[PDB]
Amino acid sequence: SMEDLIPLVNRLQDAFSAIGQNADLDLPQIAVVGGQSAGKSSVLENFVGRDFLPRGSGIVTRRPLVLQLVNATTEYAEFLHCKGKKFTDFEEVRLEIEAETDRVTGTNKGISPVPINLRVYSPHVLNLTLVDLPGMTKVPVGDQPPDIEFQIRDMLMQFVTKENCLILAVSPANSDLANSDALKVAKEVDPQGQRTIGVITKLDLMDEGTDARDVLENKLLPLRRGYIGVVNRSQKDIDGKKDITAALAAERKFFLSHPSYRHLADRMGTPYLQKVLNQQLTNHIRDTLPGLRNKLQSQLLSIEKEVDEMLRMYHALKEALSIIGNINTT
Amino acid sequence: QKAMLQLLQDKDTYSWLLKER
Repeated sequence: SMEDLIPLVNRLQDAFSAIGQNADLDLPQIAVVGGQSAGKSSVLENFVGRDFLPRGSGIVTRRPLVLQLVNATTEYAEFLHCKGKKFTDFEEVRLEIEAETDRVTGTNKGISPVPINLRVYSPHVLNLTLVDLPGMTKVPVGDQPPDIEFQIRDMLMQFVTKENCLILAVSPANSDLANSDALKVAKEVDPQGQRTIGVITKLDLMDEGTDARDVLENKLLPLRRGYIGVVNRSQKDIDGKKDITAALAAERKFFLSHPSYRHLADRMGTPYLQKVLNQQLTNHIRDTLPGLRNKLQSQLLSIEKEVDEMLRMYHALKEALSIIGNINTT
Repeated sequence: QKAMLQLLQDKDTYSWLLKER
């Protein structure tokens, strides 16, 4: 259903344009959340299919980045704060985004609440909103204040409460697993797990002697989709510019030994997480379409029976209805 | 009332009668 939905959504916007109405589908946004240093950027960029999110040492997501994807013929990017700037090199794009974060916070443990605004045009995407958010913490590191936790936490909470927010729930191993920022937020919005996949990352770095075994066996609090684990890029990995395919290879090794996950091994990996999330998205789009269709029918009728000599309506309305119908049938 | 009934006679003045614009 995702595959057939994509083209129909663009077509629907065009019909709306002709009516001269401000009518949009308002595609739901997806937000990635997780502890400090979680691999948050890695997860998000893997879904998008591109290297464009800054990654570094220590604190990585240091400013929220609100990216709106725009269907367009040419492939390029532009910043709100950099009016008119033309790249054309996607490796350069990545670099520029990273640079802007350094601009305000430096690379010495950072933080700023001011969003970076980026528009990435592509002809193979939904007009979506994705958000990279600062890592929530429990104890201060570097020069961060004692109340670091409370500043960061608030910031990301404004995005994840939005109805229909696919949560990329990343959970850091350097914090207690039961105290998981990811699992907390994920459970709050979508308790039954139609679109929540509980993901525990960085599993190879967990402190000796702790585990979430009952929860992770899908028995303690059973979820329809269960839990899928992943092992993303480590500190050495990010430092080196280790590329996307490589990161997946490290995952395999850990999972064979961990008691809480070996029986569920066939329902593990990044790739499996991908499949589930897409399905939910489609549902929202369709639901809004019946309402419009009906309005259009009513307007036409009146003038026709008294034929007002305002025959211009006839043609405009007819067009809109056809587009709507096709999406409704799927 | 009786005069008001008289307008109905002309069929081909039908569509010619109707417009409401």
